[PDB]
Amino acid sequence: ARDLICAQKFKGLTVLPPLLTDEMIAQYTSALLAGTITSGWTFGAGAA
Amino acid sequence: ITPGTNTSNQVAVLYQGVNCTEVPVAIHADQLTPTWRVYSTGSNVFQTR
Ligand SMILES: *[C@@H]1O[C@H](CO)[C@@H](O)[C@H](O)[C@H]1NC(C)=O
Ligand SMILES: *[C@@H]1O[C@H](CO)[C@@H](O)[C@H](O)[C@H]1NC(C)=O
Repeated sequence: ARDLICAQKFKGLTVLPPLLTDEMIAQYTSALLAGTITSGWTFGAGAA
Repeated sequence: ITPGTNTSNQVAVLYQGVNCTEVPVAIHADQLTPTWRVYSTGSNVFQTR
């Protein structure tokens, strides 16, 4: 077995994890959604 | 992870995609570059994703 990604890990073929985690991307999306819902488009041109 | 030669000569080393437990720095097996070795407990070893 040994999966497929582990097999590719050998022979010097690795994967670099993303700098921004999925949780941080979700937090960005939630902040954008909250800004759009509460402040409309005002927060995109200054303070909310 | 050097913060710049001008600022300081202290550096940090990031080993990519390896668990710290089975491959630490203090092992006498000399995992390549025998003279190039970080101190065993210079700073706490942090395991990141
Ligand atoms: C480091 O950079 C600062 C910023 O320009 C500079 O003033 C300083 O002289 C530099 N350090 C050395 C040792 O030259
Ligand atoms: C590293 O190995 C130790 C002992 O086998 C284990 O407890 C730990 O979960 C491992 N860490 C990772 C990130 O795989």
